[PDB]
Amino acid sequence: RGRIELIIGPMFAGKTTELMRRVKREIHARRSCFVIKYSKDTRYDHDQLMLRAQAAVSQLTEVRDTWKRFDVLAIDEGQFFSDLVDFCNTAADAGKVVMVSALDGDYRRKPFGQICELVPYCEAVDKLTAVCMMCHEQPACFTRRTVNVEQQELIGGADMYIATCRECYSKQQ
Amino acid sequence: RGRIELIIGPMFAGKTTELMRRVKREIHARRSCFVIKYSKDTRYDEHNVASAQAAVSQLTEVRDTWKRFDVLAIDEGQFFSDLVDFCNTAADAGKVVMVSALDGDYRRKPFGQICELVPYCEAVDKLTAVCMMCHEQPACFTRRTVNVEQQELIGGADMYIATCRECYSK
Amino acid sequence: RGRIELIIGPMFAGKTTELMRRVKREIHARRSCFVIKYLRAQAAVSQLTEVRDTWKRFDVLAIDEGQFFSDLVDFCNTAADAGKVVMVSALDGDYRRKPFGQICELVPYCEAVDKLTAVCMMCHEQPACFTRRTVNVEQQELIGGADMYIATCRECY
Amino acid sequence: RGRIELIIGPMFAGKTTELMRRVKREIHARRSCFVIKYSKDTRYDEHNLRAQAAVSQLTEVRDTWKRFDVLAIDEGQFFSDLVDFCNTAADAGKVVMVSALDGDYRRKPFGQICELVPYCEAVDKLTAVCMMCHEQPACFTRRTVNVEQQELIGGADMYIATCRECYSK
Ligand SMILES: Cc1cn([C@H]2C[C@H](O)[C@@H](COP(=O)(O)OP(=O)(O)OP(=O)(O)O)O2)c(=O)[nH]c1=O
Ligand SMILES: Cc1cn([C@H]2C[C@H](O)[C@@H](COP(=O)(O)OP(=O)(O)OP(=O)(O)O)O2)c(=O)[nH]c1=O
Ligand SMILES: Cc1cn([C@H]2C[C@H](O)[C@@H](COP(=O)(O)OP(=O)(O)OP(=O)(O)O)O2)c(=O)[nH]c1=O
Ligand SMILES: [Mg+2]
Ligand SMILES: [Mg+2]
Ligand SMILES: [Zn+2]
Ligand SMILES: [Zn+2]
Ligand SMILES: [Zn+2]
Ligand SMILES: [Zn+2]
Repeated sequence: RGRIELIIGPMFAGKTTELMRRVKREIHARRSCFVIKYSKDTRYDHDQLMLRAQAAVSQLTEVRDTWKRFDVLAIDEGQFFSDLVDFCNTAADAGKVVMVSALDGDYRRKPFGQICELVPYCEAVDKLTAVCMMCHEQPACFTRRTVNVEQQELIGGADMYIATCRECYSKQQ
Repeated sequence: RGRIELIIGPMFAGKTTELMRRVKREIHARRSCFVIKYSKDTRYDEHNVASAQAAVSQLTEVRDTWKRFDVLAIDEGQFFSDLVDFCNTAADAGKVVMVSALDGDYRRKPFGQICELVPYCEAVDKLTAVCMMCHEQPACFTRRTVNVEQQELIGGADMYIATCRECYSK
Repeated sequence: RGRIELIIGPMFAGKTTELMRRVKREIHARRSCFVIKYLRAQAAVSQLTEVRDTWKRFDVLAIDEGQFFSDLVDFCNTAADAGKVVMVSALDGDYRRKPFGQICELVPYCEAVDKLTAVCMMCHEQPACFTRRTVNVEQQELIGGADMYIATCRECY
Repeated sequence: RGRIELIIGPMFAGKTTELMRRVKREIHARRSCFVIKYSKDTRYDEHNLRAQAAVSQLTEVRDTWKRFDVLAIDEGQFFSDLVDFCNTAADAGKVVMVSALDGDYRRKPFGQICELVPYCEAVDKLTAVCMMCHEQPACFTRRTVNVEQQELIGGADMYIATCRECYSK
């Protein structure tokens, strides 16, 4: 039946990649998927003859009942949706395969959005690791911010963030 | 090479088992381990070879003992209010910290500081039990069979059951 | 819902431990298990034919040290096809890294394969995926433990 | 820090996808990768450090791999010199990663893959979804055309991923 799967880890780990792997897997079995991304203007990646949908939204309420038609819900950048838990649950309880790719922690390692709160509801949690972009010789589980902004929500990539190991995360300069 | 590893899931999944598997693994490599378990009890530092097991209510009660050890294994981590800071301070010192815990309580709310610890972990494995209601599906939640509201209620099979999703609401 | 699950890795990785974890898991759900070594039953046997039809009564078959059983594949398959949860803990490779028994040959039939890692008992600071033999015996089958084998990483091997 | 990592499972499981996820990981850390694919009727190379070859036997890469941090070999099952090659490289300190079918359409060991397992520091088996019953994971590959040959290159028009029950139906 229905469930919630969570894909977490730092930036540069391939979480989104893994989310889509699972999506393509379901499509080959002719199961209908609805991919939900967050309103964050940044370049992405049609190739099947199945039922496949793709929304970009600020709050999951904005999808209304659209999801009911679908077998599989894939939510990327889940950390930015404030109604994540209730939404995934309501859907999973309806018998939907809900999959969520997210940062578990922000640049200061504080719980990012409702992600840590979602964990108790998940039938599976996979944490991916990046490679450390400072020492290049250890896996990376944290994300360090290279610009001087305090705000938690700051959309961006390699020019503003680096994936790091433990030692490296505290290295000052 | 220091780090935090987290082992979670519902009751009856073998988390503690897995914690100890990893402990024995380290011992075979002559690496020293300090196993920290939870309620109202002892300390030991014998079998102290050149060639430990504590039970406590708060991790402060271990003082600096851990500094001598290669590997820290903390079972039932959910009950320790100073978990995050403790595992971090240790991991940063270069210690292999491993934690077995319930990620969620009987109402599926975050249990203790476990969910808060996740961002600090280099690894997170969630184990699954078998559903003890329908016996034909894996189990990821813990249901409470007695009528107590309190979150902290220590106990086993007579007070809790591991369940799948459908069963959890039945 | 029948299947084969394989638990492999070198010595000192806790394979047997992991096999039993899964067993206890099933018992708590009141599912009947039959543990085969080389509600709960436990046999010790040289060839799996020696169990006859006993397994038919059971929900879950756990086979430890599977590498030593020459009839492993056909047995696990026949059972899994009957709807049994068959679980196998084994060394995938011997001390010279050659395929041990019918284990590598079983992989294509498995719904799951987990390889566990030990800690390297030479350098103490890297995971271990191979088993080195410390005594000078050539024979592949040599039963024993820490006095005759060590788990190692690549460099150390 | 050298090693061999194996990614196996049936068709339609995303093995190749997973191989490339790991590759992009390494690249972000400015680590040089050399992706080696299979091809029978044609051989090919391209460099500028990320490289991509297509070849019939891994000997055809000569010493090119020595310059690289990370070797990714897709469809490893078709290379008869796989074990010795991955080992030689891993022993040199290379991160060797291999995506492959562990078994063929009749579930017999495909190429040298099962023989490579004892040499691997990691083995992940991916699962597809069953394309017959659509409601169970899939760990085997069934062939839908009538060819006996083991080597038959192709996709969804010639193969389906299945669960256990379905594989015999
Ligand atoms: C589910 C739950 C457990 N508890 C208590 C009761 C148990 O003694 C303890 C859970 O510890 P566990 O170690 O999870 O118990 P277990 O042996 O069943 O699990 P495993 O085999 O995986 O180790 O916490 C609560 O206080 N509140 C709760 O909601
Ligand atoms: C390495 C090796 C072992 N053996 C035998 C000796 C052992 O008794 C047996 C391996 O048993 P294991 O149970 O693998 O050894 P272990 O108990 O140390 O590891 P774990 O707890 O992780 O299961 O196989 C061989 O015959 N040839 C070999 O090359
Ligand atoms: C099953 C099977 C495949 N093949 C060939 C056909 C395919 O081209 C190739 C399978 O490799 P894959 O890369 O595994 O096919 P895929 O891309 O569908 O799967 P994934 O997404 O997991 O990478 O091997 C055979 O020659 N014989 C066989 O029995
Ligand atoms: Mg326990
Ligand atoms: Mg492919
Ligand atoms: Zn680093
Ligand atoms: Zn159930
Ligand atoms: Zn070593
Ligand atoms: Zn099927």
